[PDB]
Amino acid sequence: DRPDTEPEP
Amino acid sequence: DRPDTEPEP
Amino acid sequence: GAMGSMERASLIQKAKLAEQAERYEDMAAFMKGAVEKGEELSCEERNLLSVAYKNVVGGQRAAWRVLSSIEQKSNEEGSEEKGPEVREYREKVETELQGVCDTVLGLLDSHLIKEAGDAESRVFYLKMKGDYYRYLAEVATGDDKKRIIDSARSAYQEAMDISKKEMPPTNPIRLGLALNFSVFHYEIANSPEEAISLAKTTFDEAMADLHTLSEDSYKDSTLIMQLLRDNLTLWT
Amino acid sequence: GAMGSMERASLIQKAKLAEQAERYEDMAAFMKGAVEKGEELSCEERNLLSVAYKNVVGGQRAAWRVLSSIEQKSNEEGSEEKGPEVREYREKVETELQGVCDTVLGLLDSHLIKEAGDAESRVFYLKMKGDYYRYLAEVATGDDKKRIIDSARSAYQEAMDISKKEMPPTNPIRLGLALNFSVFHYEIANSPEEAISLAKTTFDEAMADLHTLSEDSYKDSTLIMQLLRDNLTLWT
Ligand SMILES: [Mg+2]
Ligand SMILES: [Mg+2]
Ligand SMILES: [Mg+2]
Ligand SMILES: [Mg+2]
Ligand SMILES: [Mg+2]
Ligand SMILES: [Mg+2]
Ligand SMILES: [Mg+2]
Ligand SMILES: [Mg+2]
Repeated sequence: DRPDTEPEP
Repeated sequence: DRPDTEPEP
Repeated sequence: GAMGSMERASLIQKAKLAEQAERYEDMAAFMKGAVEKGEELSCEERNLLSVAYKNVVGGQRAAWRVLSSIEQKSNEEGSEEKGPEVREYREKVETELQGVCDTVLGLLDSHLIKEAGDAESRVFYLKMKGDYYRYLAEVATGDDKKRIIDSARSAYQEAMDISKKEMPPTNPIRLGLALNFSVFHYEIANSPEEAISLAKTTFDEAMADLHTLSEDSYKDSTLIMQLLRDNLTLWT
Repeated sequence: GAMGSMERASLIQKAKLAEQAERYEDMAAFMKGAVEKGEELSCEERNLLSVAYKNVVGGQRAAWRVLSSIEQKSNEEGSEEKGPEVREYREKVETELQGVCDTVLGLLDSHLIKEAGDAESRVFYLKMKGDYYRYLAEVATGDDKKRIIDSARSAYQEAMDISKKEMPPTNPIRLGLALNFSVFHYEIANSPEEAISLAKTTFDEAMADLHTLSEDSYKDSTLIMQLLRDNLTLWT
C-alpha cells in the first residue's frame, strides 16, 4: 500500500 | 436531521 | 458543444470511466454530449445520466447549506459585522447550482420527455424533472418560488399517475418516485401529513407484492422500502 | 486575473469559507488571487494556500491512478481491444494535473521564494516546490523525467540544509519536509535504503528534543512522528 505524506495542518 | 431521497442505483 | 466531435459510444464509455475515477463533472459533460446526439437513451444510459448530475448537484447543495448557515448566524443579534463576503460567496454557489438544474431541465425539455413513450422511460424523466425543480425550490426566495414549487408538484404528479396505471407497486422506479415526492411534501410544500400518508401507503402496497418477485428483484425493492421506513421513523 | 478586482482581505476570507464548504477548486483560485497581490504571506495564509492545492491535486492523482490501472490491464495478454478511449481520458486527466502543478510552481517562482528570507517561510516554499515536482514525476515518462526528478531532489535538499541549520528537530515544518523527502527517495528515486535511513534519523532526533516542548507543541510534533513510524513499519 501507499506510504503517508504530510497531511493537512 | 435530513430525510433520505433516492440513492444511486 | 465541446462533445460534438466525439462518437456516441465513446462518450458512454468515458462516462463509465469517469464514474470509476469519481470525476462526476466529467461524467455529466460526457452524458450531456451523448443526449445531444439526439437518439433515445437505454435504461443503463438513463441511470448514468442521473448518477452524474446527482453527484454534481449534491456537492453544490451541501456547500450551499454550509454557507447559508454561516450567513444566517451572521444576521443574529450580537454578531459582529463582517461585510458582504459571506452573501457574495453564497450567491456564487447558488448561481452555479441553478445553472446545473437549468441544464438538466433543458435536456429533459429538448427532447428527452417528448420522445419517451414507454412507462419506464417516461416516469424516469418526469421524476427527474420534479427532482431538479425541487432543488431549485430549496434556494428560491423571490416572486417565482410558488411557480417553481408548482412545476415540481406537476411533474411528480404526472409521473405518479403513469406509474400507478402501468407499473407494479414494487418497481424500483415507482418506489424511488414515491420516496422523493413524499420528501417534497414534507420539506418543500409544508405538508407533513401528506408526506407520511404517501410513504405509509407506498410501503404497505409494496409489502403485499413482494411474493411475486425473484430473489434479486426482492433485494432491489426492499432496499428502497427501508428508506421509506427510515423517513417514517424520523417523522413520527 | 479574474480575482484582480477583489480585495486581498476578501480573498482570504472567502478561501476560509470555501474550506468549510469543501469547495477546494474555489479555495485555490481565491488563494492564487491573494498571492498575485504581490505581498508576502503570513504563516496562516501559507497554510491556506497549501491546503487548497493539496486537495485539488489529490483528487487528480487519485483519478489518474484509477485510469492508469485500467489502461495497464487493457494492455495485458488476452485483453479485448477497446479502442483509444482509455488512453485519451487518462491523458486528459494527466494534462489537467500537470497544469495545476505548473500553476503552483509558477507562483513559487514569481515571486514567493525570492522574497522569503525567514527560515520558516523559505523552507515551507522550497518543500512545496519539491512536492509539486514530485507529483509531475509520478506521471512523467519522456525525455524530461530525469530533469523533473532532479528538480524535486534539488528543492528538497536546499530546504533540508536550511532546516537543519535554523530549526529544532521537532519543528513540524522540518518533520513534514523529512517525511515527504523520504517518500521521494522510496517511490521516485528507487532509493529505499536512503528513505529508511532518513525516516529513522529524523524520528530519533525528534524524540530526544520532545522534553523541551509545551503540551500543545508536543501534540503537534508527535502526530508527524507517527507517520514516520507508520512508513518505517510498511518498509521493514
Ligand atoms: Mg457516429
Ligand atoms: Mg464570490
Ligand atoms: Mg420513443
Ligand atoms: Mg398564492
Ligand atoms: Mg486593496
Ligand atoms: Mg477525453
Ligand atoms: Mg521578505
Ligand atoms: Mg542519465
